[PDB]
Amino acid sequence: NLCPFGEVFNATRFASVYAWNRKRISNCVADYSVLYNSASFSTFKCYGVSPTKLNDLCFTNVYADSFVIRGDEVRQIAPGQTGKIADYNYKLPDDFTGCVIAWNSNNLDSKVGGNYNYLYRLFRKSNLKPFERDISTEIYQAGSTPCNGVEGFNCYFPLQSYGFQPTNGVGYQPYRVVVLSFELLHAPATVCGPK
Amino acid sequence: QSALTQPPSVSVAPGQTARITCGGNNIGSKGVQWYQQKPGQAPVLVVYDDSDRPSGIPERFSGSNSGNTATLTISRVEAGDEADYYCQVWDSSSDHWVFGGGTKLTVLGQPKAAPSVTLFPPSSEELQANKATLVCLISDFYPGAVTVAWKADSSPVKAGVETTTPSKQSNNKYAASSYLSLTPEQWKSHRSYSCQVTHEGSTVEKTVAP
Amino acid sequence: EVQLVESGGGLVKPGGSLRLSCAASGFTFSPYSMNWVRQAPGKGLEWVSSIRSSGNYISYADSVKGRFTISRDNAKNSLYLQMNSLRAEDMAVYYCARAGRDYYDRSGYQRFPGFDYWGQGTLVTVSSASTKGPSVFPLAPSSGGTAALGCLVKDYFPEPVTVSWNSGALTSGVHTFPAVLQSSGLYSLSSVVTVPSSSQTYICNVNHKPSNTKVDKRVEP
Ligand SMILES: *[C@@H]1O[C@H](CO)[C@@H](O)[C@H](O)[C@H]1NC(C)=O
Repeated sequence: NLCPFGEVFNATRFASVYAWNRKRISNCVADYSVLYNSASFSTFKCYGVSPTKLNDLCFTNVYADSFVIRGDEVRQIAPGQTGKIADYNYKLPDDFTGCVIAWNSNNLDSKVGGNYNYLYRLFRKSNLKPFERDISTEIYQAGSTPCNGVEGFNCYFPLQSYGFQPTNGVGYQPYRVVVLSFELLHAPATVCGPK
Repeated sequence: QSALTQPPSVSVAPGQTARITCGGNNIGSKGVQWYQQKPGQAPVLVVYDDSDRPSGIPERFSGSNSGNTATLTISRVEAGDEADYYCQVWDSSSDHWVFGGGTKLTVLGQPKAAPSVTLFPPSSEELQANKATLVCLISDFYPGAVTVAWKADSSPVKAGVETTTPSKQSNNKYAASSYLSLTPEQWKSHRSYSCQVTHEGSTVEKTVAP
Repeated sequence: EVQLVESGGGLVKPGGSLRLSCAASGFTFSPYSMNWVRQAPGKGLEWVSSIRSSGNYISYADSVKGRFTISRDNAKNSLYLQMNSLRAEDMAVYYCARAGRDYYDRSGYQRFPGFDYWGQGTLVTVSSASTKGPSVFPLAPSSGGTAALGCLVKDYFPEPVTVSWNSGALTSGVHTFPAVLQSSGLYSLSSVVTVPSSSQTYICNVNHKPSNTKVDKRVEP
């Protein structure tokens, strides 16, 4: 058997940051070469592990997290960064052991009229804990007066839409991000490299 | 990598792009980090990993690294932009973090600012303590070149004058203080003591009488 | 979010020995490498030392040699620098800063980001002179917007001195003017705050940690 990395990387549809998608890779052999020898990736940052050595290690589980963010926000995905995406949408643990891979998807996720279907969270009472997902659509209370399920003064919708257009600059252009977390539990290892 | 070379100073027009160059061998391998230090304040990271910019830093700030030579570019410069700028690299060979000497950004043709002068009388409490000091506080003046002259009974006094060197404020205009040390009897002896501040050929005076 | 506060410091005699502490909040300490940086008066930044938790990896500047030791308590989220055998060149503002996590590129080369979070800093002064306390005197309201009062801090060595207004919540144009070095070698500072002319009692809280002197005065019309 073989791990379904291609399905995560080459997936026809990607998820929004607030509803980032999690894929569990287990009980398979993983050839990381296709990722680390590829040149289509604009961002490739591995924390706690070297990409070249990865084929030799074995892990208990692998988690692939998929989402789409603007280019300037990609820095936030890396651990220890503040930002709307990092604080309200997707947070990486300070003790992160894994790889962050990102590539330009302007040819894929942009339209002439503009793609506003990719969303992010603009407002939240508390900052997200590592690997926490908020799918809530509840109206944000900025004041004492309850919204009662209606957007109003001092009462705002928490989510906002990316505007993705082909001419927009590279930071402003959509980027697809996959985060591979290599989890080592006190249990039999089910994901291994070629060796 | 064990040495980073930076320009001693670079001067820029108010609206034009500014480039600061940090040079060392194989600097791109490990990463160039740039810091902005304003007088009286701790260093702030403006760009990291040769190109990535921390959150809350304006988009004008950007960095590049081209082999040995790395450049920090401020797309649109401002009065607030002026600071000492330092670059940083890591040595695996010596296990040392290496800093640059620093680059002072000076924005040319900045608006001229008139000095605001506030003069405060000697304390009732100090006169009880029997030591008299008059304080003259000058604020919000650009350029930071000022000549303070103190006059006693409208006659010049050069005795006991202590003047700060001009210092840049957060409000980005220079600030200074002058202190005149007098005995309580001298304060009683002359009816008026007061501070004259000359900035750009204009003399602003503030008077305090007992 | 993330704040690094540095304690300790003050006046040290030549050859004297001084420990420093850096308390951290908002981030888990061990995964991040923590470093010490110093800037001398009228001089550039200098890196003192760095600690890394994984193998207790310790690196020191070439100028610090057998006189400085760097310690980290990850459970306490605190960083320590013990300074022994101190000279005039070691007189500087010392900063504790967090460093971004090193990462390996796709080729496998390790890349180190630099110092995303700094601290306010603490000044270590190396003089053979005694600490002298400040004398806090009121500045009666000014005569002219007629909308500004202040407090005077006279004859204090060594600095810093922290000058507060009321409970420190007041941020209405407080300007702490730079101090003066007199021929005596003592520093003198003046703080002024813009206040409404129509008007509340105002108290200046002056704290001099080196002299163990905390004084608050109310300025009266
Ligand atoms: C994804 O698509 C590329 C391009 O066709 C292919 O080379 C690769 O094997 C696929 N799977 C991955 C990257 O896991």
